[PDB]
Parts: sequence; C-alpha cells; structure tokens
Amino acid sequence: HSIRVDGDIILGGLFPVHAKGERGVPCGELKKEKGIHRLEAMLYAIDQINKDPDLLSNITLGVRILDTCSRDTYALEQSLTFVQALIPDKISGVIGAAASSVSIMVANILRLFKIPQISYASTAPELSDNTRYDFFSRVVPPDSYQAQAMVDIVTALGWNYVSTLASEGNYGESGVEAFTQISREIGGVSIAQSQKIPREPRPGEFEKIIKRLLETPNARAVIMFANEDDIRRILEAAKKLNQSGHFLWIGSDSWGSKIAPVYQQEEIAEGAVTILPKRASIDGFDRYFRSRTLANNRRNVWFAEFWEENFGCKLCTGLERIARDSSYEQEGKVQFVIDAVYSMAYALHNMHKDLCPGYIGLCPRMSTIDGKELLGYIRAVNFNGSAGTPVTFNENGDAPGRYDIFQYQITSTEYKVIGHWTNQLHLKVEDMQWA
Ligand SMILES: N[C@H](C(=O)O)c1ccc(C(=O)O)c(C(=O)O)c1
Ligand SMILES: [Cl-]
Repeated sequence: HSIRVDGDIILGGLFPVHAKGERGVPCGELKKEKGIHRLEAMLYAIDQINKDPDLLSNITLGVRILDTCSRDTYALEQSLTFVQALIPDKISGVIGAAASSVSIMVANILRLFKIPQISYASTAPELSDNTRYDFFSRVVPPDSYQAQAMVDIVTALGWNYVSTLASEGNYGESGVEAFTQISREIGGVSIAQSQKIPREPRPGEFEKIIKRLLETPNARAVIMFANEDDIRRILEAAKKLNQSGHFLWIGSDSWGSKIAPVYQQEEIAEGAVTILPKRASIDGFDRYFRSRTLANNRRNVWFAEFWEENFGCKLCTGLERIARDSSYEQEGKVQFVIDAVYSMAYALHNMHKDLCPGYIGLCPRMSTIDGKELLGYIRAVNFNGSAGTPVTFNENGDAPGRYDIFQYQITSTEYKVIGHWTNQLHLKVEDMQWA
C-alpha cells in the first residue's frame, strides 16, 4: 500500500501524506501541500537524475516512499520496511521526514542498521548531536541558528524582557530551549515566562494562555515555536480578550509566511516578525506537477485520493487541470526535497568514482553499499541545486543558517522582507511598521 519504483540503488522516502487521526484512528485527512507536493518532488527529482546522463551514468535510482501519518509511532512501524532485507528491497538512504519528533524516532532505528537519513524540514537542535543520531543529516538549518537569529532580532530592537510560547513535542520545546540557552548564557535577555500548549488542547486552554501571559504585562514580545493550528488559536484568543496592539509576536519557520493563522485576524497579527529558511520556487517542478493526470501518474497510489480532495471531486469528470480549476501554490519545503535527493545522488556518484573507477554501471565492489562510508560522502558533498544556491553540510550534518526575516504589515496585507540572517544579522529596521 505504497509507492514502488524498481532500480539499481533504491532510495527510501518519508512524507506526511495524511495528518494524524482523531483520538483512536492512526491516519486522518490528506495533507495536499505538506504530503503530495513534497512526495511528488522526490519523484520529480529521481526522474531528473535518470534523465541526466552525467549524474549516475547508466545507473537508475529506485523509489520506496512511505506515509508517516504525521506521527512518530506509525513512521517507526513503516521504517522497518527498509530493514526487512536482513533476515526483498535493499535501501541505501532514506529521505525524510517532515516533523522533528517523527524524524527523531526514525533516526534512532536507522542509525542501528547504518542507514543515512536526510531531512527536508526537521529543524530540532537535538538532531545535530552525533552521539544520539549519528546517521542523521539535513538540508535545512538547525534551530540553534534560528534561535540565535531570534536573539539577534530581539537585541537589535532593544527588547531585554521577553516571554516564550511552545507547542508540545520536540520542535516546540527544544526550539524555545535553544532560545533560552542563548539568552541565559550569552548577553542580557531575560525570560519572563515559558508557557506550553498541550498536543490535544482543551477548548478553554488558549484563553488561559493569554491570561497567564498578561500576568507579566511589560513582557510584550512573544517568541513562539507553535504549529499552524496553534498560532491560529492563540491569535483568536488574543483578539477575544481585546488585546489588539499589546503583544509583539515573533514566529519561527512553522509560522513563516503562512496566510492560514492570520486570515480574518489581520488586526491582531499586525507587525509580527517571522523567520524562515532561504528558499525559492522551482518552475521545473511546477511544469511537472501541472501536467499530472490520473492516466500518467498511476505510480502515485495517493494521487487518486488527491484528485478528490483538490477539486471537490468524487469517484465529477476526471479530466481537470491543476492551476486552472483549483488554486495552486508550490509548497515551501519543495526546494529542500529536491536538494535532499540530489545530495544523496551526488554522494553515490562520488562513491562510484572512488570504488568503481573507469566503470559504467554498478561494479561488484558496490554490490552492498556501506552506510557508514556513504554518510561521510553526503557531508562532503558541495553543489548548486534547484534555486542555484549551494548545498553543503558540516561535521554534525547541518545546513548553514541562511534565513529570511518577514514582518506582517497592513497597507493590502503582505509578509514584507525586512531582513535576512546569514551567520550575522542584516536587518532593515527602517522598513518596519506597527499598530
Ligand atoms: N521545523 C518543524 C519541525 O522540526 O518539525 C516543522 C517540520 C515540518 C513542518 C511541515 O510539515 O510543514 C513544519 C511546518 O508546519 O512549517 C515545521
Ligand atoms: Cl512527518
């Protein structure tokens, strides 16, 4: 009940195609953008490597994409499919997953069987530790650099007294913890209160959060690592308690430039500073995804379920066009998905150069690929990918801290590029606006 493509070297995939089900059920509603767009971006990238004669000459890359269902427990059970070769598909490297807690549980099982793992979205500072998850790499920067950026933004505005808000899980708690560590040890940034939002919150919890935050009234700036559904509800609760203009929101990559938490809540979201990793839209994937029909894209097992959710269809004509019959935007992490697959491909190409010299196709010396060796190749990889931007890794397996800084402004509503963070803060304070 998943995507299989035969090939010489088979690469594993982990994507949240469905959201986590309510109470009992494992899998719920289909994630159209966070699931299908990223899944199809891996299939686009793999097809491009097979098309390219220079990268892996007469060597084809295989696909084994599995659904994580937004939860770590389901992804762990799916992860065992990669290791079922040892008492049949042999998996060299796994691309995924999205969520940090999901990627942590996968990293713990893949390290023992010596399988390298490259993520496209997981940003938790815990994953950069080479003791706990030594086979983990990522094409997205760790939250150590985002928390440093947040400290830099706060200090540049003269905001010595702040409060923090976290969502339950690894991404929310450790992201705030990374901010706390930079604040406590270095400089003079004081934390008033660190409030936590539960995973399954009660109907009256978000109103209690605002009331608790108001107990330290001078702490106006709120640094937050909350999910899309959480931010929506905090700002909804803040608007209800007549707290317009009081709170100065600071959001992470989970907030980014999403219109979802700010919609019909434009007044309360005014002047909110957000940080997001440096990113561009790919027209190549856009041309690929728009030309996807139910006839040609039969290899995607979830594409039939996608067609119903996208147009309001029910299996309806079954001859619709994307970006013509329904509103279409390319997902953010798509650049990082393509750059993750190419990072794996370039490392395999570099391993082929060393182990099979003057050879076309796989040599008998590469019949069983060593994961401990291949991991070192991934870290050493340096190339221009997708956007034309360089893709690189350090010793710990992290991408460099390259960020965009946005502010939500009313003039017309937009996320205006007020600055950027690349090792050091470059922030244009002149372009900022408040209520
Ligand atoms: N950086 C966190 C993390 O570490 O999980 C993260 C991961 C994945 C997603 C996503 O699936 O889109 C988001 C998000 O909602 O922006 C945030
Ligand atoms: Cl995930």
